[PDB]
Amino acid sequence: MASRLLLNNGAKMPILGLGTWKSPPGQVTEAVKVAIDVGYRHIDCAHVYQNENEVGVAIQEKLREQVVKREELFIVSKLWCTYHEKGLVKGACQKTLSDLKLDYLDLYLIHWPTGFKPGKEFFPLDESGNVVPSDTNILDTWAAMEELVDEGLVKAIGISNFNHLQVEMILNKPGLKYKPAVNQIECHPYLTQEKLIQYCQSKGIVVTAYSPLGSPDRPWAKPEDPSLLEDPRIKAIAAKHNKTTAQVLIRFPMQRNLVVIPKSVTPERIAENFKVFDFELSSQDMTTLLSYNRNWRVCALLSCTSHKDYPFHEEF
Ligand SMILES: NC(=O)c1ccc[n+]([C@@H]2O[C@H](COP(=O)([O-])OP(=O)(O)OC[C@H]3O[C@@H](n4cnc5c(N)ncnc54)[C@H](OP(=O)(O)O)[C@@H]3O)[C@@H](O)[C@H]2O)c1
Ligand SMILES: O=C(O)COc1cc(F)ccc1C(=S)NCc1ccc(Br)cc1F
Repeated sequence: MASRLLLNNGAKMPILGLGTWKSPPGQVTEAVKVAIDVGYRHIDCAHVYQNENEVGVAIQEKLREQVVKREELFIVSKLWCTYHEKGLVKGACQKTLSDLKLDYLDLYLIHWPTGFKPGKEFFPLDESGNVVPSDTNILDTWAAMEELVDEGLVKAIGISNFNHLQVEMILNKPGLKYKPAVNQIECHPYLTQEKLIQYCQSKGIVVTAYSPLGSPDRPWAKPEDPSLLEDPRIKAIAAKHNKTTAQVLIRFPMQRNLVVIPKSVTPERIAENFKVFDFELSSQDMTTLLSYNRNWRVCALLSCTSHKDYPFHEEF
């Protein structure tokens, strides 16, 4: 199929990108270099991952080497929860731009819908371990994001981990100037997100699927959690196509018209994950993979469940 999807701003976003959460600073530079060489043109970043400077070094080297031109790359970062206050949004964006060594971002996302107390700590906690919320509401944060488009810092703005009521709040904002281009959410065969995806797609919002392999390096993994990569039913579908299970898990969201951003720092796996354009899962394989849904979420956090804007109390 097409390798890019059209956003509501007229820009084309590559459907496969490289994730960078948990990529150590001493390895992410090489990872990104190898990815660009092999053909990736979309990199998913965030300030909170604490490695944007090192991503930036990789991007600059490949621009300087003339392997790629800036306009061919699609670089995404995210506004952290401690910067939801209207006056802090621009500064947070500029810090990211400085670390990545760029003069504009292609897409800037609100990372989570919940605002936290501003400060140096990414997760400010109270004396009993609850996250300290800020009194900012998401509509005011959105207005600040829209000003970054007008100022030329970012080409498109979007959201991440927003449920459908939270998306609706933005779409019904008085004076809405730029609709969200993308909603980046957790999506894989154990959390298929049919309802939320259909909602978003109906509204012309592109969905990006994160943790498509089930994030087996997540820091809070437990020894007897489910493993997608070792699910024997998925292994059988892979075997039938002579692909790896990872390749099947990456191709899956592509055929649902989603963008997908697997993470790897391993050069062989970076190349393997890119070889997904030469095969098709059947309708039958797609429906079967959808049937494996268990509403199991990698990305959730108990310390934040008391926040009024925590997204996962809703059905979708
Ligand atoms: N918006 C948000 O809230 C949100 C939250 C979570 C994730 N994200 C984004 O989504 C990206 C992807 O999600 P994720 O990092 O949670 O995990 P993921 O991409 O589902 O899985 C990463 C794990 O899979 C391993 N892996 C990669 N390709 C493989 C292959 N071909 N065979 C076997 N193992 C393979 C990686 O190993 P190696 O690295 O050792 O090779 C790593 O341990 C993140 O990096 C981040 O950019 C955004
Ligand atoms: O968030 C990422 O992209 C990947 O995850 C993270 C990435 C980081 F670099 C630091 C913490 C997280 C965590 S703990 N994310 C879980 C989480 C954070 C805030 C809220 Br509201 C709910 C929630 F579930």
